[PDB]
Amino acid sequence: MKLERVTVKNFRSHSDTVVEFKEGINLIIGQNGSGKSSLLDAILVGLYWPLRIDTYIDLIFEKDGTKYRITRRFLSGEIHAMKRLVGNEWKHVTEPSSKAISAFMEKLIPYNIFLNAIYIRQGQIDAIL
Amino acid sequence: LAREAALSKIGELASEIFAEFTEGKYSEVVVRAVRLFVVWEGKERPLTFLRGGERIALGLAFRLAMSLYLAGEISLLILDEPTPYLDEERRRKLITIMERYLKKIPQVILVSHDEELKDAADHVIRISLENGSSKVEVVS
Repeated sequence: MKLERVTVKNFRSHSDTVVEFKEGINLIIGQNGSGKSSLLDAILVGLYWPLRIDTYIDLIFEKDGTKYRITRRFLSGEIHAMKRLVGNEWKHVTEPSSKAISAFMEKLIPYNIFLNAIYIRQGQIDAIL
Repeated sequence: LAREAALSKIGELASEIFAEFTEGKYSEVVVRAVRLFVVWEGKERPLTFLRGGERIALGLAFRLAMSLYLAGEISLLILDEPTPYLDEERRRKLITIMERYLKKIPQVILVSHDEELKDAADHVIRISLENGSSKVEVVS
């Protein structure tokens, strides 16, 4: 898989952040409290909500040749939609609900595969050494 | 033993990657039922003997091994500040790993607080708090 772009609004220190990801090594430099950390959290929320780790998160990624887009908005209440790109427009891949989207993602890119094979965090290194 | 076969495979993958990350200084990584040991001059040694940069190389080599073991290939890799403490040795090792290995991966997202790593990257952005909100600056 590959990430293409993420938009984060009103999440932690992010008021309106947009980050594009490209091929190769994408380096995100920042000091503590800069928002670099919360940006990765927004991506995790975007992909795997619900999980524990107006807020708006829009993430576009690529998987097996198909371009996907997950959009979440936390008002009260919450809105969730996951679509696929077809030609020039985005179409729902499943019911626009938290449970349906979460079930779809666990089949498309299981959470355990993401944390065990993609996401590297300090805790894992510490555990290894 | 199924457990032994798995730890054995992971050790092989980790050995190749670690040997590459250390220019062959260490010939292999041994996974004991779970503790890790490295081979130097034909002898298995405890991790306590590794220097700073070599610890970073080992931790990453092992993670990358698990990644290959489980997914069969690596498309995307996200390093969320896995090694925040960075001295001279650690930094040089990370830069070396970046330009010689990580650049072989389709997509790598590296989050760090070290400006010096920018030269070993393909695309760079700086994020900082400005007037209370995160601001993104595209550097490359």
